[PDB]
Amino acid sequence: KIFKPEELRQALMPTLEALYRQDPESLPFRQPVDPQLLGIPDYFDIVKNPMDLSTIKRKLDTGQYQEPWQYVDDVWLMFNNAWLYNRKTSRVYKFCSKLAEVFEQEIDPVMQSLG
Repeated sequence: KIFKPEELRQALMPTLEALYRQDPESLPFRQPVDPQLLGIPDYFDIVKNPMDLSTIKRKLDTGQYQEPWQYVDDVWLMFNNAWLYNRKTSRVYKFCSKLAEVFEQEIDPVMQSLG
């Protein structure tokens, strides 16, 4: 099980695409949280390892995932950051849960075909 970077990218991209295509639910995740702009200075005290869809795309595009599970970990990291920081009935949390639902449905067959 060694992965050619461009094949790993071609296999995983559709799952990322499916997250981006969710409108409105992807919109808070399409770019990084900037706590200084938002005036939420407690954010990096709770979210130690920020992640968002733009960063995941960059990493997927520049060979930073050697194995499929590192991509999965980063998608879950984005979700878990939102779920820990935000109120359960908040738009961000509700939106996050939708992306998670989409990801769960998308990722499973893909991971089985990879290994």
